[PDB]
Amino acid sequence: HIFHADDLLQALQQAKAEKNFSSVFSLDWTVKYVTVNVIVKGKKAPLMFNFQNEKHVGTIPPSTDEEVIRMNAENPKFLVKKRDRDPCLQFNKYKISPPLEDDGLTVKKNEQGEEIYPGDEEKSKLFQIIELLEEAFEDAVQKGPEAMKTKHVIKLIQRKISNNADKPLPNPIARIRIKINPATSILTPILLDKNKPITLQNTSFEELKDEDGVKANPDNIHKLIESHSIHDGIINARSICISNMGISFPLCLEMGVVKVFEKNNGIDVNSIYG
Repeated sequence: HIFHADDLLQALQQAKAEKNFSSVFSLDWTVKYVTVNVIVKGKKAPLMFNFQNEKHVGTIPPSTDEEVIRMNAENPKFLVKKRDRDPCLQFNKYKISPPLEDDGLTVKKNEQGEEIYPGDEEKSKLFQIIELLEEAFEDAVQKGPEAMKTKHVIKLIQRKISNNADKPLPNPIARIRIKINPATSILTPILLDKNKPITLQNTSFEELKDEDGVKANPDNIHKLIESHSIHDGIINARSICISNMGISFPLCLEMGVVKVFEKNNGIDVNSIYG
């Protein structure tokens, strides 16, 4: 079963207001995996949900040194290095950045000293879900068995720079992992092209493919998922991870439909000029 994002968000908002998270979030109590179940519109099932209209902001680094040279040769301010982990999708709290100063981290203020932030129409709904899943995971872990409660919990959402360091981000970040099978070197999720609707034996989309016609793979992916693309898909959050360093709540893309960024789209004043 796949929960619809809207229903899931509406059900974690109501549990949050009723101070009762275990009404919809429940864990089925080296490395070890434990199942995440959720109850939505009266249905209990392990946690898989969909998402729509989410703006990826970030640069997936490439896998070959040749591609590192090329990308850096035409973007000297924002250098990349060869990719040494699975790619991530990055979805911020706001779909547009709030007015920032020249140092790039301090948010401009207004007439009464109030920091400015975009209207709520610019709030990411997927981010709002991941915020409340983090609270549920948090609530769950300190309410469970004895051996786990005293262990280190790893956060879902980045709120400040790690290691200019440590200062708080004006637009925090949630990440969706795109897994590469390390034995086989095959990209795990199915990837489709929003711009290529197709006809169903029964209304689908063609597989996603690069300039030379090849399906998305680890050598492709940095070219096929660029910054400011719009994404729809399905997320697997079926289980938590327990080890040494603590407890994790990983989120992995299982299917995605991808729409590349285009300028002069939509009826607005930016399309009237240029």
